[PDB]
Amino acid sequence: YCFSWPYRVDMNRFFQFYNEMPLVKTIAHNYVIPNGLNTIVAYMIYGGYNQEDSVIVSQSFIDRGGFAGTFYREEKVELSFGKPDPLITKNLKPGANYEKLVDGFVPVGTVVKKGDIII
Amino acid sequence: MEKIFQNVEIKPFLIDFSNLFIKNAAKKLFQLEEQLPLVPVNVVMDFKGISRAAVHGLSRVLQDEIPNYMLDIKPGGYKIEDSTDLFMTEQFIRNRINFIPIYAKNETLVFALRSLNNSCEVKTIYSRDLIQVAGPKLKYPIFNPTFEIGFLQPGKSLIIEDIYIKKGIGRKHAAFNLAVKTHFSHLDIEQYPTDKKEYMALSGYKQSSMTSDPRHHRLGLCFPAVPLPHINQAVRTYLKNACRIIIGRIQSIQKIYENFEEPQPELVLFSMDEEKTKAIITIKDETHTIGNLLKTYIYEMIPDISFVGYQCVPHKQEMVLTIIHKASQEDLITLLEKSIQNIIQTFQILEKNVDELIA
Amino acid sequence: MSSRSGNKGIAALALPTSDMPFTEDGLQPDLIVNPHSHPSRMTNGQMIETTVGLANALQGVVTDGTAFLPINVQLLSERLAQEGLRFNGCQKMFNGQTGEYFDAAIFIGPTYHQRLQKFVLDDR
Amino acid sequence: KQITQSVHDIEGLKQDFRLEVGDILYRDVVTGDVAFFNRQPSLERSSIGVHRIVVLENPKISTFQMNVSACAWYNADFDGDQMNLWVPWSVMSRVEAELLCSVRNWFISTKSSGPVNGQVQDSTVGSFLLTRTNTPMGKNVMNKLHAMGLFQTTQTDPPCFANYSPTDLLDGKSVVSMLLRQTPINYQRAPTWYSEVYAPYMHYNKQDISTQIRNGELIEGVLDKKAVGAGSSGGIYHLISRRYGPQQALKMIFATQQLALNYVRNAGFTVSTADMLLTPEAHQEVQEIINELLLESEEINNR
Amino acid sequence: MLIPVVCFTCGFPIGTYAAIFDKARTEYIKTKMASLQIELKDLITALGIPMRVCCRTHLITTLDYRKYY
Ligand SMILES: [Mg+2]
Ligand SMILES: [Zn+2]
Repeated sequence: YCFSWPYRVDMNRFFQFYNEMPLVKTIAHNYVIPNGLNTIVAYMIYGGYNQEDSVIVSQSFIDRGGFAGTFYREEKVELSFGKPDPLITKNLKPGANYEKLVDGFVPVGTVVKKGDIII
Repeated sequence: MEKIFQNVEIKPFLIDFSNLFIKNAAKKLFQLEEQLPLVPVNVVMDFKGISRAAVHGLSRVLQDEIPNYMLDIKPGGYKIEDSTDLFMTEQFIRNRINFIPIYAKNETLVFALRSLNNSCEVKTIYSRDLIQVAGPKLKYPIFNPTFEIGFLQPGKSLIIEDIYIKKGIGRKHAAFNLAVKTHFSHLDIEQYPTDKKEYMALSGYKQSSMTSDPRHHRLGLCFPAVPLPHINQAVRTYLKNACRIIIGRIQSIQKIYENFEEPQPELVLFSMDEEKTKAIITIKDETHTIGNLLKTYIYEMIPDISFVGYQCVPHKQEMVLTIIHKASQEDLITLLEKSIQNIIQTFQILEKNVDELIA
Repeated sequence: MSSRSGNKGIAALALPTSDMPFTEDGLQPDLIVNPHSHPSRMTNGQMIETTVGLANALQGVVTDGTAFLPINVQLLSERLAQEGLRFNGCQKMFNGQTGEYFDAAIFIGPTYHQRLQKFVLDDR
Repeated sequence: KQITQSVHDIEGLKQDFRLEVGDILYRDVVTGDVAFFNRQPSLERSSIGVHRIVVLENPKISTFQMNVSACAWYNADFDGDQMNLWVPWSVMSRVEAELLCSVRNWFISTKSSGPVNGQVQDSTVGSFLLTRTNTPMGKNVMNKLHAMGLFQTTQTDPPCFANYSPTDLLDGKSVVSMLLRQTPINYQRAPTWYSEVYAPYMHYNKQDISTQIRNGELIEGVLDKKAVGAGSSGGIYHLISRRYGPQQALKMIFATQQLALNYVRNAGFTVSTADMLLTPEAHQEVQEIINELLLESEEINNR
Repeated sequence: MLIPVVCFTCGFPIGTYAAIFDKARTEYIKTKMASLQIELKDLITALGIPMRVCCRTHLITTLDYRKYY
């Protein structure tokens, strides 16, 4: 979506690792980068799982990186940064983890979940 | 006596250096003047006097139900430093490394990736840059050195320190997929010339698949990375391992059968009304391989069966096999045991023929 | 997922490699698209694209399929025949779950597909 | 806990294992629970229906999954449609959901008094392929193994094949009758397959152009949109509903759908680019027809 | 961003020959001369990649990020 994706901080932007030129290309692809893949598709009835505009996908094709990519979300808050002390107690968020915090922020590379506290 | 597994053709996929461009490119990139240490090998096997269920079960096992190894990165193994390249994320590189086909005897090998681009342009990381620091030193490489793991922008680094060998089956993750399909045909069914306009819409076989019972099959499977000097040994080991995996799963089902006098969650027996006994066997995480084999051999052993059938619903992740027969519970269990013994004998004969043929 | 002809589709089945149908040459699909998705919406460009890309892959070329360029589907099918395939792009195909061949030859080939950025985890 | 009149999270129960009689436990949704299934805009009476919950224990699946034949209630397709689902938690709302708002009550349309559900797409064309008299391979027969294999996924009690040898051949009409015998109905109508526009061309098989069912025995004709299609008044599923109840019709739609789908699992069905291609002789015939229309337009201009 | 390690469809390891193929294709195009309309049928055969529709599709069509960025 943007060749400067890692420098940028983006919201709801999906970067797909693998892209292919279409085997049957058009004049448009001389000016816009082709996104998508030349999937092998069988036009067939297979168990009734692709009815009414459904598709059966190869699980291996998914595992191999087909249409895989990274989705990014931005968290921006404005003001002090720091893990709350136990003295606050009463005002602390109910059931929030409040752990995994270093210097007021979650460290880079940490897997956060619904209950975790970030920033 | 007859050999179920007949002649086999084992032909590796080799680079043609008679092509000037290929030879020049390999020399300029990897200094490669000869074949790679590991090559894909296409194995075309002929089977005679064997059901399609057994041959296709062998194919399915060798595809994605056989235990296999792949290189994975341990948690925390992707070192995030200030100089790490911003495009070679852990997800992209982990996917690249996972699908490098390896031929590993030893599971206790750990590799490291320590690449730093100090030059002024983009540097491509190759599989040769995976240096091994663990276990016994590799007399023969387990993967080829020509894979492009990634590329680094100038001044960027990429450190991956814990690249170990993981075990699994390909139907859980495709990185464990072993064999790709290159051919499947039945040699005892005639075929039309399908270039004709009248036959191009048909499969080609002169018998409907709803009535045909082929016994002579050609199965062609390609294995992606076997050592070049040890092709036949690797192919033999693959085939024997597939046969023994099938035998082991069938023997688990045999244990459930033999324990029928004690109630089991996975086996239910009824006597319905008319001397008919209904046997329902439910095995979690069992696939179409065993279900199809069981149905085929129960049917071959009880031709006058009231009903035999299995369902592997994609959800519920289980195989449910229903047998209805005009016999008592003990007699039905005896017939089912004898059919399972027939399956086991078939695959033991297959293993013996594998040893006899490829050698 | 969508093709370049605008035929949207929701992915609802992930089959393993051994569960997918395969041709006599071992070619198996990445996507299985219902033929009933064609006739009403008349997305014949997708059919023609698959026909052309079958021969493109075997010739090792990428061809211009821009709109309003001259088109002869008969000659594209003859090109398929010249590449060693059938006049139609249909091949003998086997059911992956049972190993039984379909009585009908199945039209299978490369069609460029795109992932629309509507994600089920975002929607649910 | 009604003695404290207080709600306690399940993690914080120190010794509260005394789940005493009279207190309310909030448990997870299990398979067999009823849930309200709603697609918007809610225009029909069947836009909200109650379905039995089947919990998909695969953690990678996050979609609401439904039979394709249940889409007719909601005017839904699978091109990105979203539907709301809520599970009744109160006893009164659950009793109501099961007895009143179950989708078996919306099988017959309030608007038109006809059936809403039936076979669609693959099951419509798969019922025709199953029940047609002849295939390109010859007679439309299957052996005992494949006849048994058609009933694997019907989730009904399978029929008896003990009177059939392994080499005995069964027609598609014979295996259909094995299923329709459970809800025997009488049907006699021409199929959608037979039409007068197609008749001057094509060889219509006499056994195919008159669908007749007597006490659930399909003896001739094909099953297609006229008989098994969704919204087909007077079709077999409308008849099953009239004699045995709309729940039986829903079970018969699913069972005949499995037979049709399991048949195409061997028959195979595809569409090709060559399916839409006229022969060079027929292309000239079409060109000559259009030249007639252009000349007729040209003469009007000369007038 | 690169030619995949294996074929997306069947899992044959086309990434073994991805780099050699890219370099050799650049050279063979430079001798011949659209550029995309030059036949790579024989070039791919020499690498050992079989006549598979899927493997040759993903080999000749995958976009290289280093070529665009
Ligand atoms: Mg829709
Ligand atoms: Zn491939």
